[PDB]
Amino acid sequence: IEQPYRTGYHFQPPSNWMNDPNGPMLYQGVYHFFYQYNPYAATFGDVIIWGHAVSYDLVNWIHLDPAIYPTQEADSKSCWSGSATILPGNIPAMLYTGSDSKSRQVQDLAWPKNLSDPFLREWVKHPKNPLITPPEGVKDDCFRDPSTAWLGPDGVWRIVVGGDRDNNGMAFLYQSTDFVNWKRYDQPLSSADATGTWQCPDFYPVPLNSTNGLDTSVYGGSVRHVMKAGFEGHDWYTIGTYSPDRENFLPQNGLSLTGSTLDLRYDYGQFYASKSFFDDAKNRRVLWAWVPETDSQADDIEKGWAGLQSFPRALWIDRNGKQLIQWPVEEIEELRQNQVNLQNKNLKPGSVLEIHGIAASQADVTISFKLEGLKEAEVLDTTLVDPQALCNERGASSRGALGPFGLLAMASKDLKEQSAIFFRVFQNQLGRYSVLMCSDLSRSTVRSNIDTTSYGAFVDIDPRSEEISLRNLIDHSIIESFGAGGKTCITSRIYPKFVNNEEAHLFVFNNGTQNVKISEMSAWSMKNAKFVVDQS
Ligand SMILES: *[C@@H]1O[C@H](CO)[C@@H](O[C@@H]2O[C@H](CO)[C@@H](O[C@@H]3O[C@H](CO)[C@@H](O)[C@H](O[C@@H]4O[C@H](CO)[C@@H](O)[C@H](O)[C@@H]4O)[C@@H]3O)[C@H](O)[C@H]2NC(C)=O)[C@H](O)[C@H]1NC(C)=O
Ligand SMILES: OC[C@H]1O[C@@](CO)(OC[C@@]2(O[C@H]3O[C@H](CO)[C@@H](O)[C@H](O)[C@H]3O)O[C@H](CO)[C@@H](O)[C@@H]2O)[C@@H](O)[C@@H]1O
Ligand SMILES: *[C@@H]1O[C@H](CO)[C@@H](O[C@H]2O[C@H](CO)[C@@H](O)[C@H](O)[C@H]2NC(C)=O)[C@H](O)[C@H]1NC(C)=O
Repeated sequence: IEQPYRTGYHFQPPSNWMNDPNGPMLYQGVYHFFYQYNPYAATFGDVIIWGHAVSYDLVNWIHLDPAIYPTQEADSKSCWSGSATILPGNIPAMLYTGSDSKSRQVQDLAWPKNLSDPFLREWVKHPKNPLITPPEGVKDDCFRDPSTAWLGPDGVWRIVVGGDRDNNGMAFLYQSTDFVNWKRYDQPLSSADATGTWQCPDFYPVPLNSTNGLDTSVYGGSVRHVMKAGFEGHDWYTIGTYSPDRENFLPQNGLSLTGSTLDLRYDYGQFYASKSFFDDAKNRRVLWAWVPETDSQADDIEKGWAGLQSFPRALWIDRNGKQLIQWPVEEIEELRQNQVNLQNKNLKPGSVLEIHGIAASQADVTISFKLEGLKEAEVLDTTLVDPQALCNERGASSRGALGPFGLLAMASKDLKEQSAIFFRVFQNQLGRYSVLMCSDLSRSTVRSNIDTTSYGAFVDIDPRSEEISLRNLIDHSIIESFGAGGKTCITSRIYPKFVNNEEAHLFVFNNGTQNVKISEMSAWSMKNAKFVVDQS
């Protein structure tokens, strides 16, 4: 079993290092994907260029040669993350952070040189680069990742650039009318104290009471804005109201981002540098995210590659407008082969049921539980509790009233190694229920020097009138868990040892003391994605 950790349907370069997804966009019918890439190793390098790939369905990709790589003094040292904006006149403009001769972080411009090439292979840079340089009180290593631009109703472009002032992270706002001459706006679009540099900021609108996407330049009352930023190792976000005129963003929760258990995240596991883009062809917003390796660097060099991209997911605001919902883009269903189905099956306490006839290491699993005896739910007020802490304290082996009940993905025939994605149900002294979702990567592998931290998050649903549901995209070294239709997502990287010889298995289990009935569960074996390489 050669290369037992490569994904079968997730995006990743033929080899080497890949990180931050770059300038995602849908242009002239072709889905363009770009990514931070090191052409020389399975490790970050001094020379990072923009990898390129195209697709007609976000599932099968054609690898192309790099698009943006050092060719100016404005980016002589490296080409880092950025975003693609399609200006009126239908011309994709790429704004990105370059590392110039004097190792400063500057904002550069670039656009397709051959606009009649469906794959937009060759890219040309503006002579005036860098179009923006670190403002007054900003360090030269704390100003990067320009976002996709949005055109104000006053016909003026706007973009946010990550950074910070006195370690206080922020989204610096800039304006322009020609997309070349940018003027910095006195205050940032959003801030947070002592969070360190803000990375890959993303700012976009979301239609209320709708599951569709909106182009970046939509404003209204039936629209809310999302200020996303990456800091302290995760991607945080906050839904609020944006006034392009007054030029201020007011978070709904009335709270500035913290990076505390009070703020929201897209995913709660391995998920970084996330960036969305609008798919006008299907009127939806697609979210791309880098999923870092969790094994050793030695391991990376060994297997010859590092970095994966979460499967593209659709994004929209929840019906209650308090949080965002994500779901794998529908095209993924095209990879489904045969199906195994379970219905009205009861998981008695201490059980472990094996799903048969599935490509256990490359599958799409959906399960929905019907709870029995909520009354017996353990009493725990989760007001200030940290779910990741809790999932790490109580793994799959920690039996409870209701829970742990869920799945055992990428597991050994003998369960020596297993990744448990499960739920727990609690109740406070007031009889109110809380649902916890876990990814117990603790026993995921017996190998050493592998990060086996477990991830966790509470799921916002009333188990007293909703079946707790879970969907897992299992693809060798990555498992993406979607709890309750997209309200709680957890991406995990697992490197079990058995994969090197024996095959993987899939189990449903209940290690609680209460019964849980599988109202229904459906699993499909996922066929490989097509990745043709057109380079040289
Ligand atoms: C869209 O993008 C570009 C236009 O803006 C264009 O890219 C160029 O394509 C040409 C042809 O493929 C490249 O020319 C090369 O020239 C070297 C010179 O040594 C050769 O390796 C080879 O040309 C050969 O050499 C002789 C003279 O050309 C001749 O004896 C041979 O028969 C042969 O022509 C290459 O073709 C050029 O470097 C490219 N520049 C870049 C990097 O942009 C795209 O083709 C164009 N594609 C479309 C229409 O979408
Ligand atoms: O690839 C560039 C892209 O990645 C981001 C994070 O999403 O950070 C870039 C950054 O850190 C990287 O490089 C260091 C080694 O210099 C490595 O340890 C780290 O894990 C990497 O993420 O690179 C510059 C320095 O060159 C730092 O300011 C930054 O932390 C993102 O900001 C950027 O667009
Ligand atoms: C279900 O819960 C039991 C209770 O502990 C688990 O039992 C295991 O506990 C340890 C694993 O963390 C090991 O000592 C053994 O695997 C086993 N030992 C005990 C206490 O009986 C059990 O593994 C759990 N089921 C699974 C595999 O998730």
